Amino acid sequence: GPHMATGQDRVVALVDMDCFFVQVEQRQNPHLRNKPCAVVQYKSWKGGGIIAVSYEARAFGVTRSMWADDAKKLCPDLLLAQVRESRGKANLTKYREASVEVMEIMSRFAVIERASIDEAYVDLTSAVQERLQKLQGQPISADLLPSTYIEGLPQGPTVQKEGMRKQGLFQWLDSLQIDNLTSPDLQLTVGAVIVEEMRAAIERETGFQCSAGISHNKVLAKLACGLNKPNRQTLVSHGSVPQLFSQMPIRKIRSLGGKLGASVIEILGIEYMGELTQFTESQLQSHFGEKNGSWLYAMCRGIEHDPVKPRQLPKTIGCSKNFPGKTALATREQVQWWLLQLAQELEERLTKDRNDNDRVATQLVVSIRVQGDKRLSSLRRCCALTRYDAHKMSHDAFTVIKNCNTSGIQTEWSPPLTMLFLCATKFSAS
DNA sequence: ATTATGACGCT
DNA sequence: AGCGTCAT
Ligand SMILES: Nc1ncnc2c1ncn2[C@H]1C[C@H](O)[C@@H](COP(=O)(O)OP(=O)(O)OP(=O)(O)O)O1
Ligand SMILES: [Ca+2]
Ligand code: NA
Repeated sequence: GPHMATGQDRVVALVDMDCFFVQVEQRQNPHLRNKPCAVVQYKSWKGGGIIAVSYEARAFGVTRSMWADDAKKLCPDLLLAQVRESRGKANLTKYREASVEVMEIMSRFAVIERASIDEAYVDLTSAVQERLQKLQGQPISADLLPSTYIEGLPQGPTVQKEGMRKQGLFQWLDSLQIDNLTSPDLQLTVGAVIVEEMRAAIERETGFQCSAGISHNKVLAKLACGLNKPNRQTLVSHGSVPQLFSQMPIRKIRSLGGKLGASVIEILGIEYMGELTQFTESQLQSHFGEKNGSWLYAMCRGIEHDPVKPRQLPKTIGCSKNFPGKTALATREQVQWWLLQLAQELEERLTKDRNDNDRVATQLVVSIRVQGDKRLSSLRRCCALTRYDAHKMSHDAFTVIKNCNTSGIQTEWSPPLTMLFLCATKFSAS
């Protein structure tokens, strides 16, 4: 009853760029705009691997992970942009730099949590309170929400997409209590008005379009964001949760896409998020552990407490390369040359990072994969990172891995290595 | 022969 | 510390 928390204490948004690497390439090369197009890395092996796909190309069935030669079978006029290659490896600098452009804009509106190269969570609780004071009980016009969907509406007693959207928006606004400054639904709505403003500023200042979700926590905001992509934003209210979750496959909720979600399904014999409500908190803790159990019990009711962490910069800076099949590194000289290639890219990114962000990394993590292991990483060792110098870092990386060499011969490397990875971590202010 | 990242939980 | 999970 009156003591039952409803998880309506915050307004949180998740903003995610549409087909991000594709938009970066389309901005740069206008010939790619408004066309079926994809971004690919490498090219020699089956035309390159696809990492991003424009919405026009998705209509033909083109997807991430697909080889470009295969994508062309579905979409013969597919256009391609290639990721930059430097020092013999893919270099993602252009996209990291485009990401900073977007993140700096978002940061004008509120504190953000950088969730990936093209996604940030925003805690808007404070900004909403403020805007509510300016409004002074004044109603919110649909004109302030020109790209917003209200999940679950319209409902109750036109056949076009935009007409539906407006009908739902109208029902939502018609029902709002604008007189109550602490109404969660009102707070969400003001949140959405602010996100429209953030999304317009992003598009104006960078050319990039995005989608967004607005709800009371990160998981719902993330789920909401995906409901109406591209170039749209979706509000998911606390009230919309029972119907939304009633047919929502468990794997769709962030963190349940893998083995834990599979076990929730198998152990409990259910399919949808809403079905979770029938288990006690202790039942769920008994199957999935204390932390997961509590999290599930609240989450299936639309409640989650994970904070938007104040962090705009990545916590680690890493460089990795696979050496598949026949290309696996089998000689000491090969291993040393590639460690250097990786180490040079890392030095370049670290030096830039130190000048930009007033910090220095203090630990170097080195990770390899050996031919045969099903696991992505086979071994991980750390050493001190005391100077930003590529030759030193590559020398140290070798030292910590060289005893992995099974070969009795000095010059040979066995088993051959199928992945090398260098990562700078443990930053300190400077 | 997906590849290149990046955050966080467990012991 | 080193490994695993989950994500983009
Ligand atoms: N598995 C991956 N391997 C390499 N790069 C990836 C991978 N997944 C995503 N990326 C890169 C390319 C994407 O443009 C960018 C953002 O990813 P993501 O948000 O999942 O898709 P997207 O932005 O391309 O399309 P969407 O409009 O569906 O969000 O990160
Ligand atoms: Ca995206
Ligand atoms: Na994303």
